[PDB]
Amino acid sequence: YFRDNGKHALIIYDDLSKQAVAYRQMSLLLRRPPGREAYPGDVFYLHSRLLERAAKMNDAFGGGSLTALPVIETQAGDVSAYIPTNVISITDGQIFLETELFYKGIRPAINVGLSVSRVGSAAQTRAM
Amino acid sequence: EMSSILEERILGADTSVDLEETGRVLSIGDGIARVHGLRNVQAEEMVEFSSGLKGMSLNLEPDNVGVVVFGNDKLIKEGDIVKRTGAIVDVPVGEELLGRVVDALGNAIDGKGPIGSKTRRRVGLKAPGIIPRISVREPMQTGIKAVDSLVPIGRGQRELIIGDRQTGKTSIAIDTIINQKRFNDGSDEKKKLYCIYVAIGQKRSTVAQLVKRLTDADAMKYTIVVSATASDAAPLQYLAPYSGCSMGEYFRDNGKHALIIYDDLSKQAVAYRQMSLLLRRPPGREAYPGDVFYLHSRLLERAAKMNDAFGGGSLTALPVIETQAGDVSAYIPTNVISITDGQIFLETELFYKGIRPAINVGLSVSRVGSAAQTRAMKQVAGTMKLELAQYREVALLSRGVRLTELLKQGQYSPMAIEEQVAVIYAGVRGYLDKLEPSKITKFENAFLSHVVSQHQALLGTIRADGKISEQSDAKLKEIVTNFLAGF
Amino acid sequence: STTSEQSARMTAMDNASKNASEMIDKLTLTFNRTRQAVITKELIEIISGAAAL
Amino acid sequence: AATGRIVAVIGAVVDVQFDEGLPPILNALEVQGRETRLVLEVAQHLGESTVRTIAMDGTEGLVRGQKVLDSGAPIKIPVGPETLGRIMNVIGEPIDERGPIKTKQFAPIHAEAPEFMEMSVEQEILVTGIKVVDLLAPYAKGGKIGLFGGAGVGKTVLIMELINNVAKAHGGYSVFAGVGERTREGNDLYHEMIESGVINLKDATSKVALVYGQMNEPPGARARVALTGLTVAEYFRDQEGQDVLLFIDNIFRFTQAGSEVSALLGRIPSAVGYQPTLATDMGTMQERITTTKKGSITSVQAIYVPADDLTDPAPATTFAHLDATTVLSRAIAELGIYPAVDPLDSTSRIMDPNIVGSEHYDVARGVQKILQDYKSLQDIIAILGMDELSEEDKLTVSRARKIQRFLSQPFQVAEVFTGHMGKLVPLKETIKGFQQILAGEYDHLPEQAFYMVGPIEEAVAKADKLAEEH
Ligand SMILES: Nc1ncnc2c1ncn2[C@@H]1O[C@H](COP(=O)(O)OP(=O)(O)OP(=O)(O)O)[C@@H](O)[C@H]1O
Ligand SMILES: Nc1ncnc2c1ncn2[C@@H]1O[C@H](COP(=O)(O)OP(=O)(O)O)[C@@H](O)[C@H]1O
Ligand SMILES: [Mg+2]
Ligand SMILES: [Mg+2]
Repeated sequence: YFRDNGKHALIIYDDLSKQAVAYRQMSLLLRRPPGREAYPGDVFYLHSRLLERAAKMNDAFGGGSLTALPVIETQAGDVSAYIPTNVISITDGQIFLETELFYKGIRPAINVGLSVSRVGSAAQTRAM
Repeated sequence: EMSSILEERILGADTSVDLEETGRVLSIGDGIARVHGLRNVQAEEMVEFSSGLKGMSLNLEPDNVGVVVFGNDKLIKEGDIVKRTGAIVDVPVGEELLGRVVDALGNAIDGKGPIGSKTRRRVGLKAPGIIPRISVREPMQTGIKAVDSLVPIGRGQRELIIGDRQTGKTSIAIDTIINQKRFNDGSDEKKKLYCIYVAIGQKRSTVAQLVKRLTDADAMKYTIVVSATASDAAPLQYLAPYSGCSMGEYFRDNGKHALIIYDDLSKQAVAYRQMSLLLRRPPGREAYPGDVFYLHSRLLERAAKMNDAFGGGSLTALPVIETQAGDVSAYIPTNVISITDGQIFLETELFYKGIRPAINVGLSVSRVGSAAQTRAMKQVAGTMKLELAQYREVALLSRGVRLTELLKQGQYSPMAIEEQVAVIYAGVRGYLDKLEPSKITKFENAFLSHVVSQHQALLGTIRADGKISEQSDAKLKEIVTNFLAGF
Repeated sequence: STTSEQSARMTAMDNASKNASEMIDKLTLTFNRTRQAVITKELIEIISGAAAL
Repeated sequence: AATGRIVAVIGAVVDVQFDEGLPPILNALEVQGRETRLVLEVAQHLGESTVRTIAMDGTEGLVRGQKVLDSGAPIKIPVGPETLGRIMNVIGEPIDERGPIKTKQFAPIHAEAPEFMEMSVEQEILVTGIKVVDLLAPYAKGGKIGLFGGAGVGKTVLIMELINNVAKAHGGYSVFAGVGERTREGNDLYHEMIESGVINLKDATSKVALVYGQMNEPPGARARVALTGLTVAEYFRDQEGQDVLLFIDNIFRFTQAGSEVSALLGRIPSAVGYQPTLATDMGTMQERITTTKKGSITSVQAIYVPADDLTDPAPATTFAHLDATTVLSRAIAELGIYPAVDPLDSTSRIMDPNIVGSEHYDVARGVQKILQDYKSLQDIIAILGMDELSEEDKLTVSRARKIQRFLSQPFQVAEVFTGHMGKLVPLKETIKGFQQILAGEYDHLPEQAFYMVGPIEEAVAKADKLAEEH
């Protein structure tokens, strides 16, 4: 709504792992054929068609925008599990957080070697 | 030409109509057609669909027949008529196939017209029993120094060519096919070897270029090529090896000698896994069905060597297997290793290090082996194998480096057994222990040209006798020493 | 002796790092093999469980 | 007797509907109208007076509605001394082209295992002439042995060396059952037993009966041929009291064939993909291969290990049925050590100081201890090098490598591969040589002086030759 009316929005999903779990349960009980870790086939679809609605409209359409910050909870830092795989392949980057860096006093525990922002430097301010 | 149409295509045209037995397609899907009717159809009988397609009656059930479709199920609709043929799935065999490229069902795909075959043979026949066979004795010459010396292959054997992708397995098979030209043109009709190359899951362009390489070397005149490429239906890639094996069993049963290459069997196992999973069958290790071992073993068991009461023919099989990351302890590699009589391990480390053919001599084995070598090759290759084992133990060392560089060979260059024996002799008696290694190949080239341009008599004596006698021993000694003084 | 020990130590640590990376490569191959097998086994469990209904 | 009609054909599984006189389970049925005899064994009763059956041959050319006749008894094979020197298939027909096997009695291939009150306990070491076997895992007269191995590690070469040594030295009507193996190997064994006089084609004094269902056979034949050979051996043991040897190669093919037909019988797959009835099938088959108080069966079985797993349900389930397991290894065979027996994975039930003696037992335990220490050191040996080990550690590694090499042995049936002549080391030579290598009496010899030798005398001779020539 804000995106289509020239305003700017920012939506956080906290988190998408539990939404995928809810969908897995729903579909498994609807007798839909399970795949990896019993997720349905379109569980990728599920997130992509959600994370693709975050866009930056040209000024011919209002000039609004919608920024998405989806959250994902891995297990033992495994980022090629099914749902982390999907959401990493969907988004334009990621901000990795680590427990080991969390306890070394590095807070926010952002692992910079792994954290990515493909459309980052183009958005940054000239001074920064 | 106008009357090449009214030739007999009209007059003799099978325009008959007969009281046929039929069924009606209930449901086509996943390359399986549930067909209603066909009450008297047999298990594993070939039926024909309305679109001219063909299928095999797999599941005879009380109320329907499951038919495996040999082609694209896009051309089948519910309600299509399915006719019986009364013939259990079989393919044309005979010598009229030599020079022809065919698909898994025996149809010509080389545009040279129909195959004039008079005999048909079932694709799912049983391998010969225990009594019809006899031990492997005759050599099957590959023309590759490494294979023919250290990993000999006899006629009636099964020798796996196993290795990663792009390590020279097809090259070994193609050189083995090209090498039989010197025998097929000769006079002795008990040394002629008719080659068959089944191409499964391969790129069709690669098969076309393979047929070109065989035609330039004039090897197509005695070679059948069965092609079930990457875009063909999975049932066709499943059937192709049995079609080729029946075409080779024709020669094996009539006192002739065939060789067959399956390139490769991993893709046939993948096609069979597709068919099995689409049939809802329980998947085992790596999702492969429980009977993938049977799949490959009923096939590689038909490569036998008959005794002189059953014709004395043979059929040698060179199944190819592609491993992932060099893992030989996988499921399908170990299955085929359990079936065959030996391996030829091609390595990626050796292939990348310029050692081509990249045969791992320590891991390549031939369970039959010695029983199917010539005497001269045995004489020199025994010492060569002993010295190579010594060299790999300590990895004398210079002798080993010399020999391993003597084992390199070029593509499309199969050497006669006499010339391999000459080169290995010059290598194994020490006559280049002091020549620095990098010139060896050069020396080898020059040396052999010498021996073939001027000393044809010695090579002819080696060919006639099969062994390198003491007279010929000293003769080759003076030849190589004189050349080395000249070189 | 001080010299002729730093050199021996340097080459020995070179050999150690090379051998450790060789083992890392081979164990990584085995790790990928094992994780593929694990995915297959869990999928076959789920499928065989769904087929019994 | 009863006649029925085929109503479904799926692979090797044929459903037969009877209108009256349903046949009991395990019966044999003859399909009517075929060139060669096709036998179906009843496996289930589906109801509707329908039965499900497993075919002992190919099912191609079968038509729904074809007549089937009931035999009234399970598959019966001819048993007796007239089976010696003959080859028979899963259903008792001669496949050696020498006429019918004119025995006086036929036995059903399905029988009950011997009771608990018939079990025998005696345990006497059986000397095979192989170093690693007789030292680290000795076999027992009348005990089930079992030889585990992956693809192409030395299972058949080892079983043929055992055939040579034991069977030739024997006097008690050996039996060989080829189950799902190469037909080439069966022909080889037939002819090497003809030339050695063990099979007598004339003036019949043979002492080995062969039974063969090989790789080319459908799953039903590969699943019942083991029972056929088992039945021949059971006859020779019970109704003659003889001391039978029974070689089975390969016995994993029995489980594998059961797994191939299990899907078509409509059963939910177990773990891995095998049939739910893996363990009980293996138990009903393996509990009949046993020594009783009536006779003695020494049972050597080759056991394929799929993809070199050893935790695959078939090998894992076979382990509990054997008295002396000999586990071959691919990692050892890639070192060139033959037989590729794993010293730290082969066990025995007579490896007991009160049976083999304190000398033998202590030498074996010490060999295994040193090899285990070497294995545990190997990781840092290959990371840092041996230059960092303790001097005692360098000594343990030296003796361990020497024991590794001395465990290998040239095989009489492997001259084509080893180039050496086959050695048959008796037991005391094995014990003494290994005791000496342990004590440290050869800390000066090069390690390659032990590779592929007979007794330790040959090792010292080879060391002398290496020292003088090089
Ligand atoms: N003996 C050889 N000497 C030199 N080069 C060779 C030799 N054999 C192959 N090559 C080269 O390496 C390439 C490997 O091709 P090849 O088809 O023989 O291997 P492959 O195992 O069949 O791989 P693929 O799975 O793609 O078919 C060849 O195209 C050729 O260029
Ligand atoms: N005792 C041995 N000595 C030397 N080589 C052996 C020995 N046993 C096996 N081999 C080698 O290992 C290969 C596999 O042998 P084999 O037992 O026939 O395979 P499988 O495991 O399928 O039974 C043989 O071809 C042989 O070259
Ligand atoms: Mg290829
Ligand atoms: Mg075997």
